[PDB]
Amino acid sequence: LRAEQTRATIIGAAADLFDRRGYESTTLSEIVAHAGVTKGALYFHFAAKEDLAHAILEIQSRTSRRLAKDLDGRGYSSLEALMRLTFGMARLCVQGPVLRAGLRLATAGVVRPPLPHPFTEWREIATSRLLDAVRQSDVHQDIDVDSVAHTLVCSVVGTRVVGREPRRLAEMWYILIRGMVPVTRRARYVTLAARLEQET
Amino acid sequence: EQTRATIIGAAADLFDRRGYESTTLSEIVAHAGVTKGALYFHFAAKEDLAHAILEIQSRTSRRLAKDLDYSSLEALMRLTFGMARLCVQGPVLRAGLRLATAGVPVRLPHPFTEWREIATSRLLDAVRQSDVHQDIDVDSVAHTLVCSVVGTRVAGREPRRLAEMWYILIRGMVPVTRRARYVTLAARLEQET
Amino acid sequence: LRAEQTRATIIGAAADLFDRRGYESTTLSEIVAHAGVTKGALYFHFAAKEDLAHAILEIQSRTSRRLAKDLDGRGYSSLEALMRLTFGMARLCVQGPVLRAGLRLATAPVRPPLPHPFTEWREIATSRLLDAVRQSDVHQDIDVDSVAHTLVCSVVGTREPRRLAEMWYILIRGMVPVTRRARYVTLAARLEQE
Amino acid sequence: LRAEQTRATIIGAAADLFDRRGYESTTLSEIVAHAGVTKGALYFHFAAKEDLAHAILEIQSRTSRRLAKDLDGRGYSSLEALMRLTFGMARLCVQGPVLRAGLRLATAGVPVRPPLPHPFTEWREIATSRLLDAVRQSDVHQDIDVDSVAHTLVCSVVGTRTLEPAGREPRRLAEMWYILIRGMVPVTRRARYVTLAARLEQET
DNA sequence: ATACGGGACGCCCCGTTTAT
DNA sequence: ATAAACGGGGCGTCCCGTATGT
Repeated sequence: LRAEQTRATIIGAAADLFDRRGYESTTLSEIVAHAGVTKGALYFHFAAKEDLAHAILEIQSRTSRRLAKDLDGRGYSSLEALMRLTFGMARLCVQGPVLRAGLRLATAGVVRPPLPHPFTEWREIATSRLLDAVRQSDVHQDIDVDSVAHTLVCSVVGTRVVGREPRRLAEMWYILIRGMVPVTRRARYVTLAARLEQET
Repeated sequence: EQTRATIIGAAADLFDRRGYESTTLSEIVAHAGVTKGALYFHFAAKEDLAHAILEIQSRTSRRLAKDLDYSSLEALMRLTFGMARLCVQGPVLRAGLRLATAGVPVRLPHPFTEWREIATSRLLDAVRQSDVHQDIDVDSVAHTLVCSVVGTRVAGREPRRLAEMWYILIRGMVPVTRRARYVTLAARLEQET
Repeated sequence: LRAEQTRATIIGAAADLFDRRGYESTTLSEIVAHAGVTKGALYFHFAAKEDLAHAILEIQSRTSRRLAKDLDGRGYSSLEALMRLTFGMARLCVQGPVLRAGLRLATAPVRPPLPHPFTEWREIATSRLLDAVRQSDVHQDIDVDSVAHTLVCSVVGTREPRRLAEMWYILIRGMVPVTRRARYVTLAARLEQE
Repeated sequence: LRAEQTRATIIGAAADLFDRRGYESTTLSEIVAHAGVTKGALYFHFAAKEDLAHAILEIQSRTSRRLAKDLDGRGYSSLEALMRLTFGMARLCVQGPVLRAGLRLATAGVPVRPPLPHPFTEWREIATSRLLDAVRQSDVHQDIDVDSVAHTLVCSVVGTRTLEPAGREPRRLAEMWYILIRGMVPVTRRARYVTLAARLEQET
């Protein structure tokens, strides 16, 4: 209402700090200052402050699945999905901090079910989208699919990536494509990555 | 001192488990046997424990790097594997990454742009000596190597992870011939458990 | 209002929480929570948290009267009336959730004019005691107070009429001329819920 | 150290406040204001503010049988002890706000933590004992229902009153005694007490 | 009278120096 | 390495009035 307008602002302003400072070290009032609200306006929306943690993870674990849908019957090859998908994730990290923050909160456990825990969400989404891309040839039917997925996930996670980071993800792809996709396929994809990094 | 190791050992445990920011002195002092005054006399402030943990790491980092004697790519390969073996060998070193993950306050060099700088030096030397193709881009590779060595957890699949990732690096990076040694090498370092 | 039913039931849960949690130990959160009522419903009815404490003392003192002026409706002896009352009043607090609270808030800020219940009570026992002296049931020599301090804790320092009778026994024995102790004691005995 | 000074001061401060204004309704800030200490000085000595109440209750229950003790060495018996024994507590009530807050805490909420020495089933005891021994000294009547009188006694001892002006406190108890004698005491020797009360009023 | 927003503190307790 | 004291917020939440889109 005026309610969501605020409720959002808050998460906004919280996700900014949480990303730049940590759950732990962001003052519950450095938030209510930086979102221009009041303790009690905040309170209506968030009683505890892992009510913020939680609703910030909430969004990430959601809008991930919302991109996983936004490109299927969009006519894409298995890999091309999973790849473009990650530039999608990378898309928003770059613009507005909610996601930026959600990543940083996946070192909190400030994890209680049916909360996402946002890694199986991705392992499984890639352990699948890969285990599928070894179908349309496109991979190598010799590879340990599971092991690559486990990698991909931090590979993604980065280090000042833990930007300029779409850029990084781009290279990461390259390093991974070369020596995962067969000789010929490397075409479609290297170009795919460079173009994905250009605009995403 | 002995008690000085004791305060850190306790501090590092509680840190890597509860986090720095929410580990209180009371609890460190508590879970250490040492008095509060004892604590403060050894270190000036809560952060100084955080410093002195980064110290152990950043130190014994190079203490392992001291074991260059060896293919530039091999040291670097093995360096990984050893480093990972350690980040389990007690809290101290493990808690070092934990403090790195969080808001690092430093000064010490810098936490990862030590590591990444190392990765590069080795890789540059590998390229200097044919083991790695000239027109890979080292830093792109340094970086990704520096990250990927977090995996996902940040629990037996650990060499079982590097090994596998090293392969992917080898497959695009190294010459086609020299490629083989380095793989059976990675298989073998995985067999240090 | 017909839909005062709410205000009845707001005070209902309000009163119960007070004599269990306490006054401020009890929060609006839990009152409306308990009540089965919106905050806003409560604020339309009462103005502020004290207004509920206030609303309660009122319900109490409006039974001090309501019940005192219905004993001296009968043909009663003043000193009889007086003890009659010290049993009625102490029987309500035995089972009234709304007056238990009345007590609990008396012990722990009463809005004027309302006279702090205790002094209300003492000047009533006085009133009646002084009457019974004129009737000659109580000796003409004893300092009327004595009074209401006695009879309060008898709940507060938590079957109990048996203790309330007990104290009459002691009182009657010292103030009521020797002749007339008969009646009152037998009556005090009789006044046990029965 | 003269931590004990502050430590004690705080409890003065707290008891004075706890007495005038209730437990619930006194702030740890009004307390630090009053004892002139800093929040962390108060914290050293008391973590929770229940500690501050439980330590006051203690300092009160302990202070009472220190009067069950001192009032022996055949310093009377049964009624005579019991009688001045009360007057003594009422004597400290009159100055030490710590004792005042003592009762103020029994009536309101006395919070959790082991054990909380319940100040009443304490007194029912000390009294039923002391009284039920003046049956054994025909200072009472064989007929008098001892346990009924203890509950009565303790009850009226608390009185209510500031609901009524402090210092008129042993004054009350004086009357309350008077009324109880008569009711309970052999005619033959009510004397001994009526004097022991009205003199004993101004001095305990 | 609903939802929403508003401040105000209360308590806890935490990371530290003086008395030493 | 003391025991005692120190301020300084953190979070929670409480008791309330201005806008209110069910």
